[PDB]
Amino acid sequence: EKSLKVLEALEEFFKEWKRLEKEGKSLDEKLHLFLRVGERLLEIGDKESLEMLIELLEELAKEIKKAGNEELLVRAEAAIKDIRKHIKEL
Amino acid sequence: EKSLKVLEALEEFFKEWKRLEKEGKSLDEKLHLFLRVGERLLEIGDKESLEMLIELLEELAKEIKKAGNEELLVRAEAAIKDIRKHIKEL
Ligand SMILES: [Zn+2]
Ligand SMILES: [Zn+2]
Repeated sequence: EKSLKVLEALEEFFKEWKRLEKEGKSLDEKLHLFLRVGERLLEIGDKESLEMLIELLEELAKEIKKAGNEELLVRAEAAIKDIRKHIKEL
Repeated sequence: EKSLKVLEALEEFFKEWKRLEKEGKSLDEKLHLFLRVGERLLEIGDKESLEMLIELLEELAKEIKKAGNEELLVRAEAAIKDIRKHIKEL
């Protein structure tokens, strides 16, 4: 049933990511989506779903750094580091 | 049905906060619980349930400041600022 929970979380993430991408709905909404899905998958406790989340969060971090938002970058980097440490300890 | 989702989120928050206060857990599990509940309440559409979370997160940040962790206080402060801005815009 853990696999079913991971599948539901990933389906929600995919649908929300697709809807956000075919729009212009700011970087903050995308970061909130990533953080929500990351916390859900951390309460589930499965790897191989947090590593792709980490890679996509690095993509978002690059996008934010190329822009002019210095307060969103610190939250993105803190989330990335925390998820990396949790993956290492998981 | 919005109120029912808010009630479910608050029920999960209360139960897990009771658990984490009972079994002497780390200061990171509490922050992860707060972030999870805050993101869920931000996603629905609720205020007047996000100000109590702001109060409790301010108390948790006060606890973190006098603990000895500096890379954990930045995440809490960033979350407080983002939730406060979203409350203002909501
Ligand atoms: Zn953590
Ligand atoms: Zn935000």
